[PDB]
Amino acid sequence: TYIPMSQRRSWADVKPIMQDDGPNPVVPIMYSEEYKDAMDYFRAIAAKEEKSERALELTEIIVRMNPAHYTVWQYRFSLLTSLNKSLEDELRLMNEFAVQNLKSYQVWHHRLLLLDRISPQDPVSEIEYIHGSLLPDPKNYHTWAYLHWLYSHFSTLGRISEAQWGSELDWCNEMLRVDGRNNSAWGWRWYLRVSRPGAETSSRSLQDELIYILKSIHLIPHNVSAWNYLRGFLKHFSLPLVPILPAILPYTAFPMPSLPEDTPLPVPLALEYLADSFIEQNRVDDAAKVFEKLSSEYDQMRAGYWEFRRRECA
Amino acid sequence: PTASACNIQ
Amino acid sequence: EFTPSVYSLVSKPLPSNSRPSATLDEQAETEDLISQLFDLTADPNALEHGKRYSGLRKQEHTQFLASFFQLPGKFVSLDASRPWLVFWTVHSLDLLGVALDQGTKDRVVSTLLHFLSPKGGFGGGPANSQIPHLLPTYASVCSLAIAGNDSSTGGWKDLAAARQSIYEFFMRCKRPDGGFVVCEGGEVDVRGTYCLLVVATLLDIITPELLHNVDKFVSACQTYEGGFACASFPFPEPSCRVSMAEAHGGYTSCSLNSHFLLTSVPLPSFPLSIDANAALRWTVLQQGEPIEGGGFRGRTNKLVDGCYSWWVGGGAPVAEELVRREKSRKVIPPIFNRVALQEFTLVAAQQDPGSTGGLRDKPGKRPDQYHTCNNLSGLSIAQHKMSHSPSTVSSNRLKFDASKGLPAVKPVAPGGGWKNEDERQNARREIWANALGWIEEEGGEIIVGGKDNRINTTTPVFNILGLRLKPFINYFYCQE
Ligand SMILES: *C/C=C(\C)CC/C=C(\C)CCC=C(C)C
Ligand SMILES: O=S(=O)(O)CC(O)CNC1CCCCC1
Ligand SMILES: O=S(=O)(O)C[C@H](O)CNC1CCCCC1
Ligand SMILES: O=S(=O)(O)C[C@H](O)CNC1CCCCC1
Ligand SMILES: [Zn+2]
Repeated sequence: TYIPMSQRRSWADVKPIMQDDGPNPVVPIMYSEEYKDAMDYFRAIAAKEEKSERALELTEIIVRMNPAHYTVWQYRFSLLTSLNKSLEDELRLMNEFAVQNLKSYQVWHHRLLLLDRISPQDPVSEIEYIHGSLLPDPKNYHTWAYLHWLYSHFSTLGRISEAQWGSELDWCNEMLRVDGRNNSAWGWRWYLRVSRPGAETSSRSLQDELIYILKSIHLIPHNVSAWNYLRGFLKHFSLPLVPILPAILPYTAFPMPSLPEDTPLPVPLALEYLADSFIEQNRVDDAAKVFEKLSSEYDQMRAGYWEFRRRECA
Repeated sequence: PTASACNIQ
Repeated sequence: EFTPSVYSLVSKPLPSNSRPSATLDEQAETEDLISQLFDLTADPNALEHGKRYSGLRKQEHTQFLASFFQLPGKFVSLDASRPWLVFWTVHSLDLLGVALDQGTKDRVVSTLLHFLSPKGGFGGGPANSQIPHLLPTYASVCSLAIAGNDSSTGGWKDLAAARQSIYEFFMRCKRPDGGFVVCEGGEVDVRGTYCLLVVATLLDIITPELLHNVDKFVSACQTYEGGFACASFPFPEPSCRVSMAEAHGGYTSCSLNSHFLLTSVPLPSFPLSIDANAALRWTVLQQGEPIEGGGFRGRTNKLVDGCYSWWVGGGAPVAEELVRREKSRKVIPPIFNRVALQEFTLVAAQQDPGSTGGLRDKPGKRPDQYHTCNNLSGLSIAQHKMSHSPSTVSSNRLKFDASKGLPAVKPVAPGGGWKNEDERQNARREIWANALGWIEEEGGEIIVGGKDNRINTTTPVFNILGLRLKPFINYFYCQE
């Protein structure tokens, strides 16, 4: 049985405030007894700006019922700061929420604020947890963006060691080994190998990168992720497509292809590569013809787009 | 028929 | 010939290459679901016994939305997003061509105005319970454009009075790098930028100090794939800005729309350019194969989702326009399958007939307000050829009255406003004019399954009907 807060000794001194959405409001929600009661007292708590333990406990009650209540989360963190609570304890609480909440903006940002304030000298323990967090959902957009922020933030403070980066790349490589179609992992690899300020860019670092990309494509020729990464790579570093063409040509029918079972030809992205190759050689006529084949046969869903590319040649 | 996992806020 | 029907194309699974993964397991499973539903359903383009009729069940969807009464307790998970529940409803009803009576509209207006804080901005609920937030602010302003008017009880009057406060709220949200927090102590990403720019444009509260770095924050969101990530990180003005995640359908919509809104601002070397051709490419690459109903997906190697018909499909004409301008800088068939997309909506995205109504993520998912709104928003973009017409913008410049307008906003910093009245008025004209520069190309209409499937025309970037956008923005720029 639920005990109304009006009958609670700890709250006897608080006069609750009713929700004010006017008369006959639209989209009204049938709140539970618990939820309404808690908000009734929160309205009073926040109105008087009381920073207390009971206020803190109340915020946990509320956010558990509605993990997306940004107002309550904002008030909670101001309580953590004001009461000088153990942010480590709160971090362990967030590990329970991260289990079933999954895709709440408010949970994730709350975790971000915690780690910003705590500002640990070595974020390795948090990095690990994030990795483990990704097992149930390897493509959680919130999580990946958070990992990006964690490494970017703490590297700006100079707390990401070369050993840390190195193990991260190992972990990323393992993610792509388990599912090479994980576009989130590809995106992370781009950060580690290309976009991050401290990325190693040498005339031999490029060698290794092409080797990795090509082998990835040869393992899974119809993987859109690998193809996009390949084009973004050549484009970013202003590399010519022509020299690497021999490794792609076979898919239009440095590591080379084998051919793997269940691999229908031609691969539309390989044709795009070939077409753009012709453009690179100023052979607009030969480019148009492959663009026309994409539009007419090999990628008809984008008939109009490939028709646009074919005209872009003329 | 499960609910869709589309949060935008 | 450039927008082939799904039924006129060979349905074949995504090839495995003999290397199975978790991704491929879900893809195949989803392929079977959509593929079978299409088989059960009659081809919308034909003139079949025992097969389901794919016609747009408009009356079912209207009734799904009627649930203006009360929502089940399980909606508490959106107690902080009530303005979205309002927007999804009143906008869908606008697209479905169903009018609200004046009494019901007044309720909508009154409800939203109770979400308005005197300090500035709308919250996800009553002001005495929730703090202002850029998202509910967008959803509320847009909803007031749809359900409100210019009478003493229309709501527009109240917005006009709140202009200075809303602006001051916007400034408190502003970070130095050009990003915005969605609320006090809130997260930072292009969602906030989008929602803020939309409202600032409509309410005539745009200033130089408001826009500083805002453009750089968005450009830096573009990834190697061509789409845009949620946010960009500034390494300490900043040495360099790096994208923080995958190119995403929603964030790409927010990025394209934000950047587009900025292009009409009379600032020098503003806004920082994006790669229009790469954005277009990523956009068209996200449309599913025939076997998956030709619906849009939001990320590479993930599943198609009805809600992306708007986020991805609705960004197409914005990207297409940016590409057009790109080619004119140096110096036509449709850019995506407008037919297939409609088919996905009619066949796969609609709830099974004779049930609860509403549209959905995909087969196997429950319908909801959100997917109802975004499925129909995308359907609109596909049915109607939308274009930003320079001749129309020029026509708007010619009729613009700079002598009429609401009082200028008071900037936070002394020099935060426009250099002078001339610069400000030329800025007001450009922003207003371009905001009304979207037209439906006559003869460009394509209505799969017959004219009874037709819904109304939504505006790219803003996503409200042109007939709402015009009277509304005209009110705040006093161009009525
Ligand atoms: C399943 C659908 C998802 C996760 C929605 C993703 C799209 C966005 C996030 C875009 C949100 C845009 C605004 C709130 C303006
Ligand atoms: O599917 S719709 O939303 O277009 C409309 C709908 O379902 C109602 N059909 C009735 C029922 C029986 C006799 C007359 C019409
Ligand atoms: O913005 S105003 O000052 O006009 C009104 C005001 O401050 C209301 N604050 C509530 C109180 C408790 C829940 C969160 C918001
Ligand atoms: O496209 S047209 O306007 O030529 C024809 C038209 O709209 C047909 N709609 C049918 C008619 C009867 C019941 C169900 C739907
Ligand atoms: Zn969705």
